[PDB]
Amino acid sequence: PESLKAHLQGGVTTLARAWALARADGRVLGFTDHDVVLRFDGISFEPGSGMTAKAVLQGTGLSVDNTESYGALSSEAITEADLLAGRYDGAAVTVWLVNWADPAMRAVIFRGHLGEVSRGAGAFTAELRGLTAALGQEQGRIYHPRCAAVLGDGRCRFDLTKDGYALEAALGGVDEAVVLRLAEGAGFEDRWFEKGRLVVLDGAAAGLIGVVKNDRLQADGSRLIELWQRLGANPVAGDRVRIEPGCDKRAGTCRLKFDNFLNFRGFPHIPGEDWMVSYPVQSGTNDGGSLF
Amino acid sequence: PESLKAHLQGGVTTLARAWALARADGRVLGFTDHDVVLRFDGISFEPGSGMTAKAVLQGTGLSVDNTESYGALSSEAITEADLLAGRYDGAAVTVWLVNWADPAMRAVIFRGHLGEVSRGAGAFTAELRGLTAALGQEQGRIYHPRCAAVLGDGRCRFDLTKDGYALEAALGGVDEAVVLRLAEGAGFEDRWFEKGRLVVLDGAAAGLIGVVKNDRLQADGSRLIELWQRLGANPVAGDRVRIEPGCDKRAGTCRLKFDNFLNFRGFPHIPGEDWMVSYPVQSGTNDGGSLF
Amino acid sequence: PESLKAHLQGGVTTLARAWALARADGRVLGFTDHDVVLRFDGISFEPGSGMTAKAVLQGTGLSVDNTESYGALSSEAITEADLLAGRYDGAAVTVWLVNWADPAMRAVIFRGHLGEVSRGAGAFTAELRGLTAALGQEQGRIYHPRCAAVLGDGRCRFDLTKDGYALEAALGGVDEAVVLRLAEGAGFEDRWFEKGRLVVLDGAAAGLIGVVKNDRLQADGSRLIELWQRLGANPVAGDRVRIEPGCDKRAGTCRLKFDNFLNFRGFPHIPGEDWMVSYPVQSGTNDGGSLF
Amino acid sequence: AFHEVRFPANLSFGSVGGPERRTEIVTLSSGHEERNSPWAHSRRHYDAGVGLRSLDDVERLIAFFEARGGQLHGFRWKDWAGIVSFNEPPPQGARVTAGFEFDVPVRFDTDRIAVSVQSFQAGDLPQVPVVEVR
Amino acid sequence: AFHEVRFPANLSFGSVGGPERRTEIVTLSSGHEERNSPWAHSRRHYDAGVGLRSLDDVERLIAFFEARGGQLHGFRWKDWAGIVSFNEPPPQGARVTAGFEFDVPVRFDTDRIAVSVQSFQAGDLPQVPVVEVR
Amino acid sequence: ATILLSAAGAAIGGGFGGTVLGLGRVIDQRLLGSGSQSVETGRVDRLRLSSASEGEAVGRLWGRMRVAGQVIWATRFFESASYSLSLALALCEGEILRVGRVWADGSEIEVSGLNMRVYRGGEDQLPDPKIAAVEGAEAAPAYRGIAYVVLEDLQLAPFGNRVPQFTFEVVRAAQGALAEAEPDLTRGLRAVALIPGTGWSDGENYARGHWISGRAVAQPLASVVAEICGAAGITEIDVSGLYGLVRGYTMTGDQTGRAGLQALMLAYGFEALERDGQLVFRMRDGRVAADLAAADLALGEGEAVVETVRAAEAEIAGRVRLAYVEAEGDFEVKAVEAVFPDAAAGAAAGSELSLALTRAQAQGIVGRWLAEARVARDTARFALPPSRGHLGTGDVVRLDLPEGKRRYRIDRVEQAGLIQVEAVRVEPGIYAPADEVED
Amino acid sequence: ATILLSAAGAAIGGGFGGTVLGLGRVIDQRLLGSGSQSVETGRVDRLRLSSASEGEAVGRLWGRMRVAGQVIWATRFFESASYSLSLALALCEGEILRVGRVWADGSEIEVSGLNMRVYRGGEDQLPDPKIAAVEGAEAAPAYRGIAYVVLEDLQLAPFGNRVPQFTFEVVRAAQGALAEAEPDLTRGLRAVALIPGTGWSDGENYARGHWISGRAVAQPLASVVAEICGAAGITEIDVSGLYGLVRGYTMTGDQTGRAGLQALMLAYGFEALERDGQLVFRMRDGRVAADLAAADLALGEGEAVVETVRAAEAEIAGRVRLAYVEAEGDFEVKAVEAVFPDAAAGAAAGSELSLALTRAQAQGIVGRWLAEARVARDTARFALPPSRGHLGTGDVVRLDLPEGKRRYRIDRVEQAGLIQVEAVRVEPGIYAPADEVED
Ligand code: SF4
Ligand code: SF4
Ligand code: SF4
Repeated sequence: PESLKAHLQGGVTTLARAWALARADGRVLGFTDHDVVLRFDGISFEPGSGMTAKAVLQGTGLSVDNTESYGALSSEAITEADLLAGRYDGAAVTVWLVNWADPAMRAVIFRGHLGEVSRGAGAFTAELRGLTAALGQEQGRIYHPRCAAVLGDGRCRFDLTKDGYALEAALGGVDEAVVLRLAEGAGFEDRWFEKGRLVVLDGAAAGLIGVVKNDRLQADGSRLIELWQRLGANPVAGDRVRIEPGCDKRAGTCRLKFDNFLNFRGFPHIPGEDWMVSYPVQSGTNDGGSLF
Repeated sequence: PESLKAHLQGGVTTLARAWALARADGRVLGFTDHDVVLRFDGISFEPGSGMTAKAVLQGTGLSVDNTESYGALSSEAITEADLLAGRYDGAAVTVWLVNWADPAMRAVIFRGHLGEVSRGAGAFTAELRGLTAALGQEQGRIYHPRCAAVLGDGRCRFDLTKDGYALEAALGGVDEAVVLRLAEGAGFEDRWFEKGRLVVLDGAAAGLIGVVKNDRLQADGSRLIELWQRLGANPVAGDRVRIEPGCDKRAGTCRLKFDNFLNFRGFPHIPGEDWMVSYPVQSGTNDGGSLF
Repeated sequence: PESLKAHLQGGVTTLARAWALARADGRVLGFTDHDVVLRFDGISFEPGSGMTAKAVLQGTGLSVDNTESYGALSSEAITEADLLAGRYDGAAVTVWLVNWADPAMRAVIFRGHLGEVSRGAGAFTAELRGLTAALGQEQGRIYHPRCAAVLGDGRCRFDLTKDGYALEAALGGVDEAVVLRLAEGAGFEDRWFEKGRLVVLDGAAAGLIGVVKNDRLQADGSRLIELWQRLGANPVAGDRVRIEPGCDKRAGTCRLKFDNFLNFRGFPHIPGEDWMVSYPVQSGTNDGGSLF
Repeated sequence: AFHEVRFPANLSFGSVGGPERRTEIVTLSSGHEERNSPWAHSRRHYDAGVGLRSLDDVERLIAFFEARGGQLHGFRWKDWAGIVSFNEPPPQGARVTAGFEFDVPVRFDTDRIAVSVQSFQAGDLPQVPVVEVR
Repeated sequence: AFHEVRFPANLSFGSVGGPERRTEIVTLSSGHEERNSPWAHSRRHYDAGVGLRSLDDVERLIAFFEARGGQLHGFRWKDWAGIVSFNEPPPQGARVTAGFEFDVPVRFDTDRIAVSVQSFQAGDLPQVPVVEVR
Repeated sequence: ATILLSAAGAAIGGGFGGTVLGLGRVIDQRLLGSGSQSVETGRVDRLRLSSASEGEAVGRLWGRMRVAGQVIWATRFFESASYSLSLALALCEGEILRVGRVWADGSEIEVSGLNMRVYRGGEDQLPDPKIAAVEGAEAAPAYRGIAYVVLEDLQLAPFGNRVPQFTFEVVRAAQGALAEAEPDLTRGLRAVALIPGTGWSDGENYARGHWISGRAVAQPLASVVAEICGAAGITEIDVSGLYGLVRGYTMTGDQTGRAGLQALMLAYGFEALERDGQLVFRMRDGRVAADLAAADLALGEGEAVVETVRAAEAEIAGRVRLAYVEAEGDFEVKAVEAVFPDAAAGAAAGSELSLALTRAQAQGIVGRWLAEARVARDTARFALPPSRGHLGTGDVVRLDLPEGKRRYRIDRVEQAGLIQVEAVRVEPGIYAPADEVED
Repeated sequence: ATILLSAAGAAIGGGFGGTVLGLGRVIDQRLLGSGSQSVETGRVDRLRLSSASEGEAVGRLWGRMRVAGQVIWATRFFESASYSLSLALALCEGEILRVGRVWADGSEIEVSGLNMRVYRGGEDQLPDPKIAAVEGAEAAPAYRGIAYVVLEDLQLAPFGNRVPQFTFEVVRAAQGALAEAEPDLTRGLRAVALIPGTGWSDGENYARGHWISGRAVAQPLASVVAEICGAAGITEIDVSGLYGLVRGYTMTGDQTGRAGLQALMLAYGFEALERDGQLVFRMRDGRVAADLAAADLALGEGEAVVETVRAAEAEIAGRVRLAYVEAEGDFEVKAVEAVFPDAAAGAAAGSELSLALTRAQAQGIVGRWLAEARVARDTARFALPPSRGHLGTGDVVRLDLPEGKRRYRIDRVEQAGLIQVEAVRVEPGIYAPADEVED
């Protein structure tokens, strides 16, 4: 609490809980216990869903906080066809504790990250992982002979729009949301993009990312492309996708297809264990060379 | 279920559970929920015992399945003097799910191995370990300087009846089922069989295996033999035992007492750690020899 | 039980539980279930406190036994200002099982060590750790370059009263029981005792041990001394403390301040890992010296 | 265990009690089931005694619970319902009598009793369950 | 602990109470039993007192719970049922009296009381249990 | 049909697998308190060796500390006729300062004897070294992030003829978005000069002298803990309350993120508080914020105003130990211990910290733990009302009692509209310099 | 507000952290039975090497067993011109007997070739060796407790020129207050003489011969387990029922105290009983103390007079293994196994004991475990009345049944006025000599 102590030290208090979650898409959602729709920021908290607010826990230790936050799913609300397709994953929340008589008397209990959401029986139950969720994970590179970065990354900047690299064409023939026909296949090499981002920016799957595989053009530039996984929302054979090119993350495929061999961030040579414990025999090749 | 789906898709169904366990001895036992004795194979399932059938579990993982299978022990049944002595250990079951109206409409839920049996209060409770019980155990040889196999084993075939090796004589003087007098002690060396199989093939302990120790003949070929453990069923001073000879599992005792030194399956020399990190000093014995 | 079996094999029995705990100070406390004050030794067991006696457990394994022993705290009793300050820590108990009709018919259930005491709601709950509490702990020295023993220890005997080393002076200016003014500061070096025993032998904190730090005399031999931790009982600005001198546990501070450099029990030189895998280069200093 | 007295004479109409059998049981979910008992006797298990007299009878009754009672003593019990056999089946009862003539030594099944005053002289207590420990 | 007064005189018909014991018990399942008593005494454990008078008696009764009560004081209790012995067995009671003449110091077994109004001047409260702490 | 004794099986998995999802260690747990579960941390690397495999992870470090490195792109042995190589040893990631004082297998080799070309590993993407023109420009690797050190025409003659295990003193400045704001020495200095000169000598006042040789490297504790959460991705990190010098911490790759940070929570003792979404990292002190009387606690769950637990005497950690790194001389694993004079009879509880710190500081830390772990025996378990909810999860409560008035720092706040607290006993005088002499 | 599924979280920590506070392992648990939780014990040290760091702990041993030692105070390499050192290797603590048969890295070096000065490490506080007058008397360390062995002018010529890993046969007599009372050979002999003499030869009767060469070292099992509780601080220790010879046990520092003792509970099988506060350590036998009939058990919790559990056939330990030390020859890790003839099809369960014992004894121990672990399948869970409370926690019950009359040793007695028992099946014939031939 932040200077509502004058309100709070009195036994007569009226603090009704309320929270907003910001999805990965730009829209937020509103939730409150107050039973009347209220807002203080431009969020318009709705008591139509959400809000059981069960027992936020704390700890000086790096372990996260948690709140299961039982609620309801509906057409205005999360609606669960949105949730199942792949949204609300890294959804960021702030829980508030507003005075409903005066919403300028509020604070934040925690800012969470909403890790595990269990929906069932016409309702949803969503564990609010704490601020320290990212700690507790392994991050590192292991000197492997491929590359290590994605295309947009700072360790390999590319300017991914710099030429006719991206395929901007609108989609037809979505079939089972893994096969995609694509009317405008023609314009690129066969098997040009094999590990790319199928960002779909229109229609049902709005701003949803999949990964391509099997970039094959069968006849007259069809370019039938598979994906690893379902998009989770069916594209409607009229959506617009853009596909960034595919990186095999290898030195040969780096420098040939792309110009950016300088920004490699990989470890091509990496001699081996048997080199390390080897003592130099004075036989055969012992002049300076590639060792490859 | 195997083509009882026509019976089963109707809500009017009548599938009564039933199972047979095959003991380590050749006899099987029958058990059913149907409350009337029924059979389909030559097993004659009895509802007099067994059969509470609590919650068979499953898993794609290598972990076993389980069913505690509460029941009753009686004179026709397991009777628990049979169970305590050492039978029903590796008892193999099949649980069935028969139609009592027509026992040709059946399947197997699982084929189990009945690991843990807890008997008490005039009843028994027997955990049915799943098909994958053997996985999850350590099997291996550790290069130790003895032998590694039993006498009948494929890695050391012996023809254990090939001469006067086995002692076939009928038993007298059973005392506390560890000491055994044996009327026909005479016929063999003193301390001939020290690690052998005391298979007792008659009477109470029928086909029960113990291990010998202290093969000593005190007077006129008595051959008082101890055992490591109780047989669990008292022999009646008239039973017939046969005792295979004792193997010390050592190269000297292998080749002297037995002819089969070829099929050794052991590791006699096995130099040692201190040999391995040793560098060769040019002093003393450095000519080719046994290193023993 | 020890020869009360004649009393005990009869169903008519009357064995009422009772126990005595001996504190770290010389006094003992008495406790009984009998509801009448009774004694057999000079302990005077009081039923005014203690004694719920819940479920002593046992084990052939090295793991301790346990008994939570719910009771009451009062002015005659533990009183919890005694307990919180640091007493009853290594308190040794014996639980007895006396006949209240004849207290010469008794035995010991176990002799415990009273590890964890949880007091609350006007009562106390004290887990009686078993006889084997000391097993299960790590004891050892790790070749570190300091010393390893305390001043009174057998591995470094000192005769801690042998000269004007100890400061026997009575206390004034106790403040917040960390700062201590001490009227008789003068008599010693500045910063003479920096790791010593502040044994306070009078008043409230009777026989209570703290550790000194910041031995500084500000004006006219004040000798303001801090401590690491609170004593837990407030001294009353009239108590008598004695402070043994401070040992830095280092070879230079050993031999200079104290004479006892012989009884060092420490490991000053201890070359290092990089010495061990080093091969001798034939350059620079390779003559016999300190390596320091 | 005592041989002290039967009881106060008065017992109200409703002094219930009948033999209690361990009857360890398996209850097979199939159907019929087997069972056995380890007693070869039957705890008679009398309950619901009521003292009803004047308050002169009460002070010899409240200390009946206390003085020779405590918890763990006999006070041989009188049944309004040396070996007695029961021959009305071709089986037999053959149940022993350690005490003479239906006197069945017992103990009360109570940590406390509860005597009530219902009028200037009326003394009542609702129940004293016993079990006839051997 | 006080020595203040007995009680208000009125007690309704039904003021129940009798001695207790812990006397924990094992009931050896295949034969008789064996049982222990750690008391050598008994908590008298009186219950079910009822005040029934005018409302003039109520304000001296509600603060009886409050003023000298609190929770932790005596208020010696009068029994309608210095050492008293009970000689009707050949055993003995021999139970002490710290207070004189059946006065059994107690405490109320309640976090709250509950006085009711039954008519313009009727004051009732259904129960005030006690256990006679020493 | 009924259920078996896998009712115990479904009680574990995943009956308790849901917990640690949403959640020597002998002394690690007491110092964090009830707190949270102390993750396994900092088995200190002694005999730093370089393994040339493909499965070792990229190390990270902050300040002057030796790191093993590993081989990437070694050419074939070249016989002059008596050998020669062209190594490249990759130390750590990020832009670093220069690598000095190389010593191989054994004591010491002079860097003037070598032909090494150090590289910062700049995100600027340093070009090829041109010693990899053995490979040629078309396949020359050009490492962006990692800071490799090549070696040129290295004679394998003095150390056998095999490759020796090289170990490198590395100085790495703390980076990250919070570090580039608020610059400390390593770029904040912006030209110091003033070399004292005026020429075995007078170094007895070096620990108190104004000149900044050696200790100019050591990064403030504020930005290193900011670098951890920056690499983990928490940019909402709040760290203005931290006051410490790091002097060469080192955690490897795949060290959980937090387990690298948790070694710092034992050394400098700081809260990692998280009042709000800022995740405030404040240094732990005894500064009391609450002042509760005994009359002002709420009604708890167990219906006790204050349940007070005192831990067992048989487990009080009578003597505590470290495994710090020497940090002044040749960086080697060392150990100091603090022994309580009354009860030295047992309970040794030691832990290993992989950072580098001096000699008087290590005896200061272990002197601090042995005092704290005996202070933190007492824990309190009370509930306080939401009338004063501004007691954040890491604050400390005065807690007036009729008998004592003992402070309590709090943990494991679980409120739901009734703030229920597992406190722990904390005194103010624990967090002070020990003021000890040096080596 | 309601509570979350950290109801599972508060069920663990510290809902189950309170338990182990107040409380290969494949065969370790069955031999102790239901008993208590078998602590990790005795990963046997093969390739004994000496590490010169500061974080290795002080070892302890009892009897003739090799120990690595470690370097303390090595001088600089001295070139005669081809090297020379002045080592001091610290073996173990306490007063020891003399160190003979030194062998370095590799096979063997003759101690007559060395200039070593052994030291007992006496509490008498042996003075400086005067080879540390390299350092000088004013800084010469004078080790009180530890038993160091210096080495003088050691030529590093035959083993390379590096320092070789030295390993030392050490003989240490069992000490402690129970050991100085009741003296065994190592000081009890008080002059034996009678050297047989009368001079490849006739050693076939050495295992049965009256002369005491070699085996005079081995301490009785009574005082070594008394030394453990003495070092742990339990002087109330009762050990008159123990009958065994140790012959070179070795546990390191920080080996938990009990985990060093728990290896002996697998070898000699003894109870660690604790009837009273004496903590009676009696050797385990089948001597029946109870003789209960089935009519004499109490009414348990589960309302069954005797719940009898027979363990799974799939886990019976069909073959058992050891990792003992050779104890006669060059002390090396060895292994024997005992294989049950009917069921050899699987369930290998081995453990590692760090003590030293001969060849026929190891096959005797593994022959004992394979019999016992199949006997200890049956466990009983009954309750017996406090009318006979003198059944101590480690006694053995005859337990007459209508069908069997099978003995049961008991564990985990929890009484509260109703002694409830988790027994385990134990036969008398398990605890016998196996009578096997030797190597
Ligand atoms: S190939 Fe080039 S662009 Fe692709 S991931 Fe590797 S470095 Fe980045
Ligand atoms: S001695 Fe021969 S027969 Fe016996 S186990 Fe060994 S190999 Fe087999
Ligand atoms: S300096 Fe001397 S007196 Fe002090 S602890 Fe060390 S050895 Fe003991």
